[PDB]
Amino acid sequence: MESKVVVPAQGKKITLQNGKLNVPENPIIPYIEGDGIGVDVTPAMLKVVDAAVEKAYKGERKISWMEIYTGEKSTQVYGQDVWLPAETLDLIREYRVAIKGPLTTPVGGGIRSLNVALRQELDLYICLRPVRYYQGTPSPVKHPELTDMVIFRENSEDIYAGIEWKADSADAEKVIKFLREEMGVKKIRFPEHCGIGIKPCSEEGTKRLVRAAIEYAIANDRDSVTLVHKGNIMKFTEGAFKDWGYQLAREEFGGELIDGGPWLKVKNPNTGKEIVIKDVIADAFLQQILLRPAEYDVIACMNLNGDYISDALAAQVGGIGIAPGANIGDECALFEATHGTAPKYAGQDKVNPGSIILSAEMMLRHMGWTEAADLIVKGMEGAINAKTVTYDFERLMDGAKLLKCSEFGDAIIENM
Amino acid sequence: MESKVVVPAQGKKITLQNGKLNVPENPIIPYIEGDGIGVDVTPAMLKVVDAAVEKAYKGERKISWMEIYTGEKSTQVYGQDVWLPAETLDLIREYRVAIKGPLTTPVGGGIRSLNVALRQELDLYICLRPVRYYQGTPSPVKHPELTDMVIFRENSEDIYAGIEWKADSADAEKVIKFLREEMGVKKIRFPEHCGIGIKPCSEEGTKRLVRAAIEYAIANDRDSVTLVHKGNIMKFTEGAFKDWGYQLAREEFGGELIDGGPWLKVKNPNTGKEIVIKDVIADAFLQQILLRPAEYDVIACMNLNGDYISDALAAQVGGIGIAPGANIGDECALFEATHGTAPKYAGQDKVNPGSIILSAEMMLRHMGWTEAADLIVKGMEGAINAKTVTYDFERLMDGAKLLKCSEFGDAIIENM
Ligand SMILES: [Mg+2]
Ligand SMILES: [Mg+2]
Repeated sequence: MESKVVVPAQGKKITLQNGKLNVPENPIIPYIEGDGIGVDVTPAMLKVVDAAVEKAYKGERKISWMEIYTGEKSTQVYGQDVWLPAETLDLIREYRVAIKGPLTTPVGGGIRSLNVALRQELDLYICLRPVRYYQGTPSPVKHPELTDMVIFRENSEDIYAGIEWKADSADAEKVIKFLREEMGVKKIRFPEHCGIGIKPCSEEGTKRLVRAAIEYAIANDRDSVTLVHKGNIMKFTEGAFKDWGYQLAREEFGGELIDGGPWLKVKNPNTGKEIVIKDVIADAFLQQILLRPAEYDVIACMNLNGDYISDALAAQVGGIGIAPGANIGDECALFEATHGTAPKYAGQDKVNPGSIILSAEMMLRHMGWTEAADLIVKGMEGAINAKTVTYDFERLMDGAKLLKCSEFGDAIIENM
Repeated sequence: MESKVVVPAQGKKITLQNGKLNVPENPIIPYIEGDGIGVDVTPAMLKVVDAAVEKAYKGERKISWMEIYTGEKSTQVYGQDVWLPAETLDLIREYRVAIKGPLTTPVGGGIRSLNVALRQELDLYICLRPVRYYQGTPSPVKHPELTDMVIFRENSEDIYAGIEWKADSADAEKVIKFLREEMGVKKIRFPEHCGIGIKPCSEEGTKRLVRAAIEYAIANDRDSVTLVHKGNIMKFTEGAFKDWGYQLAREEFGGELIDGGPWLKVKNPNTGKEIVIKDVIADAFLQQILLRPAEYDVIACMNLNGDYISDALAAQVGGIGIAPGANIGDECALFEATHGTAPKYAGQDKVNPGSIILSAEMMLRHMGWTEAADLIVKGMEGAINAKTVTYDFERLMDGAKLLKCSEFGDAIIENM
């Protein structure tokens, strides 16, 4: 079968030279519509982004959107069982920057998360999830405005590697035999009818993630980088991550001991600000983000903890449905709606397009088109403050004007 | 060296017959003082518990406390490097019910968590952490009163098994070689300078935990049991836990499909109430406890997720320092202060003894001395409502009378 992707007539491919993006005034940007409500949120995103771009650069710049496939629609386009075409992986890497709506993975076919598949296949080792409060957002906590963090979640290793064997399977038995007999393992409480999973954490995987986190704090003049881990129980994976992260701060960024330790100060080479590098045990951290959110800023953590932390933080600022996210690697980046596919509402034009729209904001910023990105943030802030919102917000507040998904995209534009 | 434990002259040992505790009117109860602030909170607990017992049973019953050791004090008593004497394990199992202050594990000697050691050595497979709101407690959320859950955290397996090898170690290389060469593993992103951890989840470990959770919901007429897991990524450990938990509900408790699934209804054989058995993915759950706390009740989950969930829930109800906890097995039980040792305040009589006191409440209830247990809850409720509290609470409120740790124990008694 031939590619069903149509490369835009007008439009030029973004290139990368010396680790820096070279973006034309007419970049071709691949986008995956997304399953379920992607059908509602993606069009709203396309419209909002084009407006921000038009408004910021007076027509001098324009994105040439190119639809690519993954998920249910992909099976619809490329046929039964083509959930993630090789061409989509090729195209994202080729065009450098892309965006996607939500995706779901089918059950019953032994297929692993398509979202994780994209991340791992493309080596997008940074899952970047910034979490801030938008004034006017109905929140479950008393002071959501104190929350302004940026999560750098390691995206290529940890238990997400997908290395595991089913209880009673011959492989699981093989692995357990090896562990008990050759490794001398005596700690498996119940070796029978036992599932086994492997959790890897490497020096290189950890340092490239933390390096990106510290560079981000420097580039954005943030106040601190917190290494979140459960190293007191998992000494060689989680504790190693913490150790390697502080070691990198010291080796590459001149981090030096604060008082008697364990924290370090890294001087911002551009503002002279001293960035604090510290660490918090993961369970305690889930308490600290609620109790002393003002003390945290950039967070660097492993894959699973980051999955939990980003979800917990989004919920607390009332942002469960408008949380932006990006998956960034050294050769390309994939921005994404971070919520689910909500099939019950799909096609109804009712869900909140705020998440994919703020992911588009991150995308534009990544492309260096910061004026367009600032217009989207400004639009999002005014629409929400205007209390002209979608049902998920409206139902939690008084005096709100209920808007459809499409209408909220307009409201964002009306507020740029 | 001879035991330094002194068995109480008066006092009788609790026995177990047919899985049911036989508690004398003069039970001997072992207690570990605890490191750091254990020095402050344990005496307050001893006094409060004796008062509740005296008041409820008019002198007919009385606990004969027996001090046993673990932690820093143990090295002080039994000598260098005796952090957890074998006799403490023997005594807890022998006397069936015990309580402990906080403990910390030394770093630099390759010693694993002493708290986890106790749990695993004694096969206390249930970590029971109930979380409710006490009116008057300063909380970070708007509606903490909506939170009333009971966490059944699996305590014997998961990554807590302590099976791992250090990056670059010969064993780690040995394990990785085996994985790639004999198991055909290709998913380790960076096989060099790579730490490896093993995560086991068995049918028997999962079912005994979930069985206890469902029996608790029945015995206490709770509304539902939620299986929390990240089975969409960890199919054979976390997904297996979810599958085995629903299977047990069906096989042993007559659970039957609700609507089209996946939830089940289990009829309370004593109240005829239908208990809902459902499940939520772990990251989403950390959002749900904040956003729709009223929809959750008894929670059954694996070791690590339970560590996170219990911490997150305690923080949200303003209970970070008064959260009770118990470690229960088939032959004995160990109740515990659930906070840290806070050495900076140790010996100052200033920290909140509420956690170990509410763990003592759970202890008394476990012994079937529910009247005494109800007196402690009543005392805790009146002291907190009276705004006569320790600094950790007082500093967060207006119009509070600041009390020392010892004085707050009195306030609890004054309110029984
Ligand atoms: Mg997630
Ligand atoms: Mg914990």
